[PDB]
Amino acid sequence: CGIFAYLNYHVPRTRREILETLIKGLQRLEYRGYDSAGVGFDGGNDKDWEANACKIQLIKKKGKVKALDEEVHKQQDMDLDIEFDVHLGIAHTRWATHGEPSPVNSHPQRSDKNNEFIVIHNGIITNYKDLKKFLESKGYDFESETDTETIAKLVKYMYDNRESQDTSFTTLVERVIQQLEGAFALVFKSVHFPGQAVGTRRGSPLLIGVRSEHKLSTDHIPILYRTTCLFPVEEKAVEYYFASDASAVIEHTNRVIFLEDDDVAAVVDGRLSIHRRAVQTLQMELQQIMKGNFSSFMQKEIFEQPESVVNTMRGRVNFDDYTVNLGGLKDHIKEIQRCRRLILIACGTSYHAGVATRQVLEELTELPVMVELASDFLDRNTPVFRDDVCFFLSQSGETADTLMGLRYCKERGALTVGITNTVESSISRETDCGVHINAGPEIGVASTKAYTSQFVSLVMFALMMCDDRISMQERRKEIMLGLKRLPDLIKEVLSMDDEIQKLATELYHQKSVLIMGRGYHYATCLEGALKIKEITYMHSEGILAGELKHGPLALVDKLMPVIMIIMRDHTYAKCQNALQQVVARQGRPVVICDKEDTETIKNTKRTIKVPHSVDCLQGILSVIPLQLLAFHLAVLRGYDVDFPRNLAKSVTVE
Amino acid sequence: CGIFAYLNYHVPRTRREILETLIKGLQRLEYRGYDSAGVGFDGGNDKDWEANACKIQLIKKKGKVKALDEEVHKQQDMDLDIEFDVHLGIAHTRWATHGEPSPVNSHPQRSDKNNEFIVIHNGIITNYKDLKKFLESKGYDFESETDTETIAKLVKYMYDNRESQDTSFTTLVERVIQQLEGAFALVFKSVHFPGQAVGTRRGSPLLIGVRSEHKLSTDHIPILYRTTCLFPVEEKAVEYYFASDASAVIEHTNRVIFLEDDDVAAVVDGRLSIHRIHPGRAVQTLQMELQQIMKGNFSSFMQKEIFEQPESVVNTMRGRVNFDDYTVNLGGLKDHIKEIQRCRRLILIACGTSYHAGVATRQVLEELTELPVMVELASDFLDRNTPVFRDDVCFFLSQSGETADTLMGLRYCKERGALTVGITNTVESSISRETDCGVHINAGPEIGVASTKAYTSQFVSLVMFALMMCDDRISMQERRKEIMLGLKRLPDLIKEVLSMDDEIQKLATELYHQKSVLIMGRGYHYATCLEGALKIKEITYMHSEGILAGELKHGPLALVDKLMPVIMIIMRDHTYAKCQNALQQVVARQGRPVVICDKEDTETIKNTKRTIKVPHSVDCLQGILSVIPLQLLAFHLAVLRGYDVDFPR
Ligand SMILES: CC(=O)N[C@H]1[C@@H](OP(=O)(O)OP(=O)(O)OC[C@H]2O[C@@H](n3ccc(=O)[nH]c3=O)[C@H](O)[C@@H]2O)O[C@H](CO)[C@@H](O)[C@@H]1O
Ligand SMILES: CC(=O)N[C@H]1[C@@H](OP(=O)(O)OP(=O)(O)OC[C@H]2O[C@@H](n3ccc(=O)[nH]c3=O)[C@H](O)[C@@H]2O)O[C@H](CO)[C@@H](O)[C@@H]1O
Ligand SMILES: O=C[C@H](O)[C@@H](O)[C@H](O)[C@H](O)COP(=O)(O)O
Ligand SMILES: O=C[C@H](O)[C@@H](O)[C@H](O)[C@H](O)COP(=O)(O)O
Ligand SMILES: N[C@@H](CCC(=O)O)C(=O)O
Ligand SMILES: [Mg+2]
Ligand SMILES: [Mg+2]
Repeated sequence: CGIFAYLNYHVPRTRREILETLIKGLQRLEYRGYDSAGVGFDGGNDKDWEANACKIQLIKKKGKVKALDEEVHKQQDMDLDIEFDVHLGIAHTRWATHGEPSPVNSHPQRSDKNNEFIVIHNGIITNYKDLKKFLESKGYDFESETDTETIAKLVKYMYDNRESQDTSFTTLVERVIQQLEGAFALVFKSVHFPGQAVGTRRGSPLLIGVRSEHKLSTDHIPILYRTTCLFPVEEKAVEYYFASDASAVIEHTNRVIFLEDDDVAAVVDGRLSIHRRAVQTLQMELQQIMKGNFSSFMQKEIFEQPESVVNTMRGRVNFDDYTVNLGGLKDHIKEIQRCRRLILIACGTSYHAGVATRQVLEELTELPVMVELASDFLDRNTPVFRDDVCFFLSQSGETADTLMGLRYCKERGALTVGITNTVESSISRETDCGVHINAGPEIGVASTKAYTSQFVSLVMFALMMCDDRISMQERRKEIMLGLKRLPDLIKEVLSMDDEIQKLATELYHQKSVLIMGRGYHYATCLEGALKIKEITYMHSEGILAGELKHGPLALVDKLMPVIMIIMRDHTYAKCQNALQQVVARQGRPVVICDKEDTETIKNTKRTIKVPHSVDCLQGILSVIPLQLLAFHLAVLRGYDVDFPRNLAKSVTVE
Repeated sequence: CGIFAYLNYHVPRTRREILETLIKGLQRLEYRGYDSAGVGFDGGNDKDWEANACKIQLIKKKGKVKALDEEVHKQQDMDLDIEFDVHLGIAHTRWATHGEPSPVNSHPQRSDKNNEFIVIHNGIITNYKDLKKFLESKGYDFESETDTETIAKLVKYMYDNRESQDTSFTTLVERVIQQLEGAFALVFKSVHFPGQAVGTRRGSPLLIGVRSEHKLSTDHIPILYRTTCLFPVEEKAVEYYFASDASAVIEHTNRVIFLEDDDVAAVVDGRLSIHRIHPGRAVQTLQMELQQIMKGNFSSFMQKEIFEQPESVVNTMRGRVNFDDYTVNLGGLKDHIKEIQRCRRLILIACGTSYHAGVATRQVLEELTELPVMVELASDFLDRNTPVFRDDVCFFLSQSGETADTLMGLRYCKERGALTVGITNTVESSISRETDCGVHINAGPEIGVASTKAYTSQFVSLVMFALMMCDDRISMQERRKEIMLGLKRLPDLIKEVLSMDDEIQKLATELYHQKSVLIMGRGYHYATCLEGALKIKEITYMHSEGILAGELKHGPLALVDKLMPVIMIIMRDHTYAKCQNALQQVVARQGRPVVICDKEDTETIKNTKRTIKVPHSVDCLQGILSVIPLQLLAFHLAVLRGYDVDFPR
């Protein structure tokens, strides 16, 4: 899901300029959810804007943001020429994992038929049933099946039972959050508090971006408890930007305030305070969240892996003297080496990054390495000990299951390490240490550069662990020479784009495809099969090549598409046996192999020839063809690679 | 692939009776698969059986034993009524590796056009190229494209170049295997050693059954190097059954000797000795009956081994679970359970369905041992050179006990000093022998192509081990009671699941025309999804895939629409609510799944159209009940589609 709100204070904006900023804010957040959307703003057509704050208008529609943008426009009642000197608009794209993605279930949710209170919510209220029964007994009727509605019906209940005639908007929200359970990131708007916004969170991201041509009073808002607020000094002109993601705010400003749990932020009279701290400068650049010259974000993020790989190693690898220094681990690396086991915990593609680096981690650390799916890790109550080092791989740093695993391991005294791509995420904060893979914002739902950057990051960690072993010095040099050559070799793989598109035209009409690999390329066939599932909707399954003889080989015939990965490492001969078994079953497989593997290239009709690299790095090169293959298969089938069906990016809830 | 030989010594048999025995022996070996078969016996029609030992006849044919049996009873100039007081007949079923299936390539292979030496072989001689060249340079002409023929030619070379006139048959075979490389199970017969048999193995099973109405000289045959042998005491009558599988012996006798690598067993003057280059080979009693390898009233071995799972689960627990005082005792682990309890990690290593048996019990093992439990695919385990340590307990799950990758993982772990434990279903298999200890799951022989009873018997065996590991913990007494009471009720609950066969058949009709099916579960039923999807792959040849329910929203949920068949497993355990979310996620995307749920789950049944309702059991045993409907689904789909469930692919 995604949250965005635009508050202009004495910065005159027409009703058209405000709605465009709300839609433009959702378009930046659409990748977090695109099953429905909605906006909230003041209605009325009075030339005097002050006589319009008492009327709230809601425009919600099922579909992507482009469906809501069309609903906002070509409306016969809303005059888009009214000028608002002060106004508050809220918007929200929704990932509907349950029920229907109808306008009634979209946000903002309202408290009554006159829209006295509207709220946009990211998360789940684990006790909305009790709140619904209670509010229903007090004479409040509901209209939707969402847990968010109990928040709107409750802020009005606190307002309808206020002791004093001038109870601040903050007070009401405080009494609400005290009755809510679970997680939530809320942005309230009420007719009784014109132009005032309240932003609180508890386990859900929420930041406030501020812009103002005038000097700001301070750069470190103090927290209050039941010379204090952030506001322009000499003048009133100021703009605020509530958002659950920094991508929607960077285009307007790079000055944001990262709230924290129970921090109730409020904007009253154009002054921002936080009840119950810093004002940071973001290092993100607008160009990082733009497609540029690519038609989709996924294709850009695939083709920019030569640069993102370099950025992951920038300032961390030194090829002149073959040294590796991860600044985020300097004050912990020595104690990590005294531990006795490594546990890698993640979901989806981030879990595949652990499968892909498990072998080199075992080799260079000589420690047991256990890779776990976070959901299953929690179901089993896996044993964890004080001398365990637990890694948590999360591009977003907010994945619920991975985050719960983190807190599970922390309670048991394990050393927790983060491999994240979001600085102010829950996982990067709550881990004792970690590495920001510095891949850059990932907009495509399917992770591409995050996987390769996680791969490289875990390799760099492995190179630090063995930097004191004489017997492994040459092995480190071999690997670090590969990392030096890796960007150019990735470019060579991307130059085969056309050749991979031709193969896509041979498979797009197929129902299934089996992707087979072993060793360093087990993760490759799992990740390739997952990417094809996600964006092409073909039934692709990754099969460990050594397991074919134990049953799955019965699926192979001349009709079943098969992709095989055969690289020049120590498993080459075993991979040749698997290929021979497939051919014996009349399979006609596409083989991803090494350029110099003349034997495989001679006896196979369709081959994808990637350049040779170090065995523990070849997985980076062998997965990119499957990233591209999934891309071209989706185009041929007429799907949108950026917005696959049935899901969105980052699973921040159950 | 299948070896069988019958040696009657002073037990008169007619040629008809001898041939019927050989054929019946091969009938017990057909289940392994083969492309040809053959028998070797004494030719000639001299009323005196002694003048016929210098003539060996071969009858080999590409096809099935039925065809071979027809060939035997169609030969002219061969009188079947001749009575042999002493005779050695050998038989073979071949799975071709070197050379196409044909009579010349079929076994027994001969040493020359007069059949001075004949041999039957299971395995591959990796250096048959060099051997064939050497023999050809010495004037020996080959006729087949098989590696086996080099063995028959080589034993004659050793005979033609023997130093003394009375060099034993053993000596010749000893000099042959010294020059052989690879894996083999061999049985030799020669006109120069009438009535004598020699058997040897290296990495291939070979055993000898013995029967006699007279007292045998010993039950432990001592070894001899280059009282002393096995034989009836006061009389000569005795029968020997060389075989590569006890299935061909058990109907005649349950007293068998299992050979080991480089043993050379010989029968000379009706007396069995074992030579190498005090230790000896035991004459043990097999707890195996013919009815365990016969279909009976079932139409296939798959159906039999699925529907007899109430009985195999009981056999797995017999003598090991005391429901009177609720204790668990695995005899095979008595002299190791206390050392196992001092180790710090469990590692389960296996392939295929045996691996799923570890996934299915990982959680309860973690719960009751409180130790880390790591479940490894054997092939990947070897590729990574997984770190193993002296205080690791490594388990090796194998129905057959001969799976190469699981066996090589065993030897890898033994090198690292780990304590090794076997969970096997084959006595005297490589994995059971070479592990420090283990448990024979006692499921009975598995004749079907796919693991059915073996999986559920491995499941139960691993649960029993977990119950031993926590038998000293006061805090877990109640949990152990709950589990053991579930093991008590488990056979009847299996019968309850099998009584829903009709409902499973209706589900097979709905999927009859389907090309894919997603099977979704989590927790205790993750393995159920993987195992069910494997059987449907292996038996029905459709693209069934197991998906961890918790991973749906991370990508795979995109496959859900109104056309993709989906089976979901939703039981009443601590993941019930999480499974319900998965169901809502699928339904919301127009998926209409079939649900395997508890018999009493009223909410799920009313909101879902087709539900397979299984009885409720303890959470760590429900995986046995939730997997059987998928076993039956695989069975019925294959039958519907005209496939032979007992035919390997
Ligand atoms: C401020 C910052 O972000 N990084 C600084 C650091 O990068 P540097 O790469 O050294 O530090 P990282 O970005 O990796 O992580 C910053 C801090 O967050 C912690 N952490 C990170 C990820 C995680 O999942 N869990 C976790 O606890 C790290 O332990 C570390 O203490 O030197 C570089 C110099 O050009 C710059 O990038 C920055 O001056
Ligand atoms: C094979 C055998 O004769 N088992 C007898 C044994 O069963 P019991 O249940 O006592 O022991 P098992 O049959 O399971 O195993 C027999 C021996 O082989 C070892 N082993 C087994 C499997 C394995 O994978 N690795 C391994 O090393 C065991 O540690 C044990 O020393 O006593 C029972 C009577 O109480 C008899 O009915 C069984 O016939
Ligand atoms: O292409 C698949 C997606 O990238 C998906 O698998 C994703 O990796 C997880 O749903 C959560 O990943 P993070 O924990 O890294 O956010
Ligand atoms: O239906 C599949 C088979 O049962 C298969 O998966 C089998 O489990 C392994 O190929 C080897 O198993 P064993 O090591 O137990 O013989
Ligand atoms: N390798 C031998 C024997 C194979 C077997 O039956 O196992 C052959 O092909 O004749
Ligand atoms: Mg931190
Ligand atoms: Mg043993």
